[PDB]
Amino acid sequence: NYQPTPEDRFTFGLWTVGWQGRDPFGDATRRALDPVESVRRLAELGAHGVTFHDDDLIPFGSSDSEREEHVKRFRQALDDTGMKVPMATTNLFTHPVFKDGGFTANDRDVRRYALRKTIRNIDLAVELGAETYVAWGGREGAESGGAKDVRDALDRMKEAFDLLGEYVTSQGYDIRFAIEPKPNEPRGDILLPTVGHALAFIERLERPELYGVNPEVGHEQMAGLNFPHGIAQALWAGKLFHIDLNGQNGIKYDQDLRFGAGDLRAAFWLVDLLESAGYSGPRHFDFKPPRTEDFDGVWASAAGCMRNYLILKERAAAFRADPEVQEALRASRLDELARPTAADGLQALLDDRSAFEEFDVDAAAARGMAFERLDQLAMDHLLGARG
Amino acid sequence: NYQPTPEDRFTFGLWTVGWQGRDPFGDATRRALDPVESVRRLAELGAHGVTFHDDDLIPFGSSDSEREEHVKRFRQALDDTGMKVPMATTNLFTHPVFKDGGFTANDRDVRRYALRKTIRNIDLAVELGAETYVAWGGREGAESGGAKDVRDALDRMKEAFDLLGEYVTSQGYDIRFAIEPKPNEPRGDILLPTVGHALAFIERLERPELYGVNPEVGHEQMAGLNFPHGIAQALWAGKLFHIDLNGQNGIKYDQDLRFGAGDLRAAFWLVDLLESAGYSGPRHFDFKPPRTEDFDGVWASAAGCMRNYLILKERAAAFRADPEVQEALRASRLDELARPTAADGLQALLDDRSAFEEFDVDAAAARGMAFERLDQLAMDHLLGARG
Amino acid sequence: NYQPTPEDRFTFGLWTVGWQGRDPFGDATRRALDPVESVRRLAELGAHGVTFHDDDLIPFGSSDSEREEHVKRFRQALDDTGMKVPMATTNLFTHPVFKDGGFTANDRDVRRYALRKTIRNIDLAVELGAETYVAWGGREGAESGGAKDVRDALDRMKEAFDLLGEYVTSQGYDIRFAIEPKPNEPRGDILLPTVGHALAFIERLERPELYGVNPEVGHEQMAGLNFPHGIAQALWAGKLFHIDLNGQNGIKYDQDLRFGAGDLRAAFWLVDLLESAGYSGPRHFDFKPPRTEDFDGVWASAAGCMRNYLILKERAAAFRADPEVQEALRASRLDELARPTAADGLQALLDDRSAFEEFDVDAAAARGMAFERLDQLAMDHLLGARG
Amino acid sequence: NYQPTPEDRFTFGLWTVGWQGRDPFGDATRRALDPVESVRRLAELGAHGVTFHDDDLIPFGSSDSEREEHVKRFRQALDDTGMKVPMATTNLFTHPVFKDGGFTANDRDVRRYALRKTIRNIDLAVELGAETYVAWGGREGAESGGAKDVRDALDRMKEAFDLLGEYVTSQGYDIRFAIEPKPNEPRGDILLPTVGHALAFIERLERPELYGVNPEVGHEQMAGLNFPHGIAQALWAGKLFHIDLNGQNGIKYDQDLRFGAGDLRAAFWLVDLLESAGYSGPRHFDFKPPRTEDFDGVWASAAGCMRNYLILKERAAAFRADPEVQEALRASRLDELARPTAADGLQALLDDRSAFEEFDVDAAAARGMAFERLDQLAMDHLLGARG
Ligand SMILES: [Mg+2]
Ligand SMILES: [Mg+2]
Ligand SMILES: [Mg+2]
Ligand SMILES: [Mg+2]
Ligand SMILES: [Mn+2]
Ligand SMILES: [Mn+2]
Ligand SMILES: [Mn+2]
Ligand SMILES: [Mn+2]
Repeated sequence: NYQPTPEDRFTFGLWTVGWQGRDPFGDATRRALDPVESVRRLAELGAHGVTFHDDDLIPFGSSDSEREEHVKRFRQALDDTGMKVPMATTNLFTHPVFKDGGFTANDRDVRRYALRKTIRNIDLAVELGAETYVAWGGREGAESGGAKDVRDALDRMKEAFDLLGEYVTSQGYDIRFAIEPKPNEPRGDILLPTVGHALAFIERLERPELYGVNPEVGHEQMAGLNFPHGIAQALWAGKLFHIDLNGQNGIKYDQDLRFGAGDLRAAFWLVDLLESAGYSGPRHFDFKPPRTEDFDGVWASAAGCMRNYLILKERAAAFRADPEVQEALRASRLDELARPTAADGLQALLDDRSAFEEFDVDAAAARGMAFERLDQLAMDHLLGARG
Repeated sequence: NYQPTPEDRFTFGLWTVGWQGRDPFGDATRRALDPVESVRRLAELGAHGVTFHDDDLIPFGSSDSEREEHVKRFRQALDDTGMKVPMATTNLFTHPVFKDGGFTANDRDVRRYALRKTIRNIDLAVELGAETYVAWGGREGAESGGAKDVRDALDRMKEAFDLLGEYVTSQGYDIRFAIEPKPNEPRGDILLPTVGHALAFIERLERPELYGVNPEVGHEQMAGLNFPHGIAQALWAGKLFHIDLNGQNGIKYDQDLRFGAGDLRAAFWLVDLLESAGYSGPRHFDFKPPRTEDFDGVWASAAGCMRNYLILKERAAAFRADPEVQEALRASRLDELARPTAADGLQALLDDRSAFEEFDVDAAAARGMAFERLDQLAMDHLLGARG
Repeated sequence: NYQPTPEDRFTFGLWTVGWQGRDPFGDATRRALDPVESVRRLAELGAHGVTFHDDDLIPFGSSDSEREEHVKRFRQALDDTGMKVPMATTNLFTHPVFKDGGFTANDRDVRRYALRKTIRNIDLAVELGAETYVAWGGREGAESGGAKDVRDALDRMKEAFDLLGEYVTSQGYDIRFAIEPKPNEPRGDILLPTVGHALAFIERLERPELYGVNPEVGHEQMAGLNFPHGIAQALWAGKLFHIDLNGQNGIKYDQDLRFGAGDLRAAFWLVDLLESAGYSGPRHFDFKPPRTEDFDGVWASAAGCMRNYLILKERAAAFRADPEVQEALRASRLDELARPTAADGLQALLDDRSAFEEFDVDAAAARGMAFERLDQLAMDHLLGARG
Repeated sequence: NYQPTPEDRFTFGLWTVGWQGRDPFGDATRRALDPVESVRRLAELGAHGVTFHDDDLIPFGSSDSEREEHVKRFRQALDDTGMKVPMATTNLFTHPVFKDGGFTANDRDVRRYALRKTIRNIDLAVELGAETYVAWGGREGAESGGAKDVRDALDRMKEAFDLLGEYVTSQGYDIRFAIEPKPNEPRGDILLPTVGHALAFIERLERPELYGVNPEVGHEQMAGLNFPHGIAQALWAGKLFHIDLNGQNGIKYDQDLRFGAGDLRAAFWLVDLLESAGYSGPRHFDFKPPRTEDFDGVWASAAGCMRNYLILKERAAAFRADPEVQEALRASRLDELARPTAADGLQALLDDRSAFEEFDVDAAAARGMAFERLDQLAMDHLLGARG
């Protein structure tokens, strides 16, 4: 029951099941995994592919010979399993050199280094077949108001992304970029804090068509925002290139719980939206098995991630197909929301006495929207109290 | 000391000092104010101008006869005091007909009425000399996930704003639009919930140059966001058409405290940015004198808005003029942040061995950023523990 | 399926289904209900009883003759339906006289008036058979730091509750008090903001055994706190006299959604706790049908409140009875949490080399807690993906 | 200007200026500090004393031989500088053995070890002259609902603290305990999450007079609570045994900024309360110099903690001494709040017709509270826009 298959396109970062459990207040509770181990075990669970930071795969400061050895083992594991690498990213946050940022560090030499580190991993990503390159600017921001002129920092952020777009275009690489927003942590405030800010920023890049967003469930919820709404605006703008799935319990530190945990009803509405929009990208889990767990718990957590997606997919499909939900959607006038307000145009609207001079505002006010019946039908379907 | 003059461009909504004190749990504590008396009292306190919703000035339902008398009185009061009207807006949220929204109501006849109500007041705003027309879509949104398909709602929101742009251009009006974001309240989630979401949406309008943002301090802080950072991004994009100043204590109901209250250091950094950037628009206060106050308390709170801006302006100017602060900014490499990362171009960066192959990452990592010393100088200046 | 019966002890305030839809930004969307109407319609839906503020039932400023008439109609409705009145409360928040509080208003004459208004409604509550008297201090607090000396206000709050306890004891009334915490709204901060603060305060009253708490789901969640955890501490202290059930989407304005909405997994764990602890009080819904709804939506929302409790009760019972959940609870050592740490006493512990000198800290660290398997079993049961 | 002296009783944890900068996403940016060098550098800056976790002073695993050398060195450094040790505490959160808690671990052998580790350090704290022993149960809590039965966990927490009280009383030690609350991080939810929850729990201990709270500014603000109000309730209950001063920007990860940063007006009102109440305990800073800083930045940030306290103390004293402020407090009836509501007793209140039957509710409602004028005087004093 609810068995994932590679066709469900479930992917996992090496750093997810690989998280050793170090948090701001405690040491690691688990040994490091070999990336070859993670590839083989995820394949056995039904995953479609894996993702990585350069530093997950290639120890920082590896010689070129050592780099080749690390990639070759990972290679062979992918070939043996049929696992894909649909996305890759750069670690510009762990090493102390990035303590004030990568692309927006105040020091210019750090900013040049960050671009060279990124470009080097784009080459590797393309070699392994990645279609999407993710950027999470986790150190781009500030704790204090004077440390960062945000207009200058946005200039520097635009400069970095324009240069990366020039690089892939000149190389002829078939790869697109996705910006992963986060409002805060580890910096007091992070630049481009939400999906909305990242979408706005993309429109000022030199080749906007190369860039989209990689929203993460828990990050939008860390600002108290509605994640399905934000995904809808990304889809509306044609910019949902990738998605990070996990769980989060409201406004606090970034929990990265397994998908389904945290806000369960938001997860239901998210899956409803992704499936009915026909989103065809990877369903990527950016999550951390809690550090209370041993390795059996790590694999149980990863499996629960895909199981919960599949359960919610079934309930949302059953919800949309229910004849009673049907009628309720017509009763709440969802079909009328999808029709133009004024396809007759401005002059016709201005000359329409039914729209103002003769509009019965009190009769219109008295109409119930019947949203509560509709929502309890959705609740019933989520809980399996009807089919 | 710290006396406002109309050269300071402080403006106030009629609905601010006129708020009668009704909240979700209580009845009014103050009598309604005659719009003409508010104009005179604000002029006596040093204000530059006033703003209004249609329904603040003209009682809803007013005959075309009565409407004319109300405007004539108001225009006369303006002439007598001088007072400007730099901005106006539409009430699309109080009347029960708007309970599911104005521009994005599921019912099409409500959406057409909302547009007709807005266009009528655009004509009046232009007659009164308003340069900016604000839209706060307070009822656009949802309490439950199935009640609103957000892609269709954004289509309807775009349709509405495109029609408004066609109206003002066809009339030859020289007025611009400013979208006021808010994340929630009175709806469970409001569409376009932050500055970033509104900036992204503007780029998909037919004539984006006609539209900018009217951010409010307390609204971005209701999502835990850094209001000065969001202002900087609006300035960077060329879209800060107007601003709403008030105070808010973190993530809760929308408090609308007088400016200075709430988050005092964020207020300091906001004023630093506005004055440093040379923002020349109105300094508008969207605030509510607490309902504990009588009418003397109303005017004290309004005066406090302007006084707090003026104190912060002084401290931020002293901060930026301080030779010691200028040296601390250089020590933190803020001047290097204003440096192009790679004005030499992609190929030159790729060939620069000092940016990667020969970069001493450990020496760069050892550099302190000196941010804490800079921030304590900023604290000393704000508190007047130096000059 | 999932039909409520009076035996489920579901109760509703008159002000819940009676809410006319006025919010901080909009007028009422629904007409007032006659309390007789609400009693009869709730009985038909399967409710056990109703609750009321004095001002819900008796128009403020009613003469004693008018008061008698209003109670008699309500009376007869209760007799006709078999509906009980298990709890009553005082409105000390709506009238402008309470704008700085009731029990902790700065003005002493308001504080005396608030006590007299309260005592008068205790008499009526006892006459109608109420066992619990609730106090929600919604106006007790401040917007600014100097307006309220909190030590003096707590003295005044203790004084008020001590006098009420004296009154009921002298009268011989069989009634207990329950304090309903809320962190904020309509005041910027409210005194006794959480369950924990109210429990602490009760221990300083003259007769603590007379007082307990009435926690509300959405209020604890407005502080980002775990509601099941807070209920567990109230049960642990023997102080859970009453409970308010509803839904809330994280940290924002008080939504009062129907129970089940908001945080669905917290609702599951709350019902699990209440049922397995054998809580035998009323399951009271303090909720507001959204103002988008007509009266059909009002009754659908109220019905959904009880339906969702009954669904979650079934899933939590099935969860606890599942032999596989059994074994998983033993695997996570929940049974070991229930055993004393040191029933051998302090000296035996100090002399136990296995507890320190010879404790294998690394072997103990390596034990997985198996919490993720346990939690996915709970998820499966909630979603009906097993039985 | 604003120079600290040891008479100001500023203290610092070894782990504060010694924080190496490791966070969940990054490695250390600073080398470890020798405890002796921290003691000397803090003494040079004007500090009164230092505090420590067992594992800050003695490396975990140290032989009984090595342990003695470490304390001898530290004691000598204390003697040389003078420096006090007013408080000590146990690290029950870093080692992986504590991944499910110390006192409330599900595994009983871990709970016994946690107690033995604590008792060993209580002996050392007493040898060094500590008067307060702090417990922050950072790992007590849960990520998921089924992992912890909270009633059993509170039984185990009470058992632990009762054993500690029996130990110190049996030894004749003159040390008291202070529970440090935190709502979340590193656990999804932490038990006893706020000041109020901890105060309530203390009343159920065997010897409650031995236990109080050690509240931290940023921890109560992580739940959106008003830290000065929570301090007032602790003072009211006689339980403020110690305090942790730092800064926090609202509801997010625990920032531990230097005192003054974060919420500046809350800092002002806290200092006003502490000094007005005559709190004579340590002014302790639980802060982390941001990891952007080198060692010069570490000491600048530490100096900034003490400087900001001293500036606020000056402004709060000027505020309270101002005859104009004293008149504004009378105008807002703060002196009436200090009035018994009904010192004449229950019967007299019931017979007082002026308190109900003849109370003019409309006249009382018309009284303004003059809070905004009072609050602007407080703003002027904080900013030094008057003296
Ligand atoms: Mg992510
Ligand atoms: Mg506004
Ligand atoms: Mg309630
Ligand atoms: Mg602390
Ligand atoms: Mn995350
Ligand atoms: Mn607002
Ligand atoms: Mn509520
Ligand atoms: Mn902290």
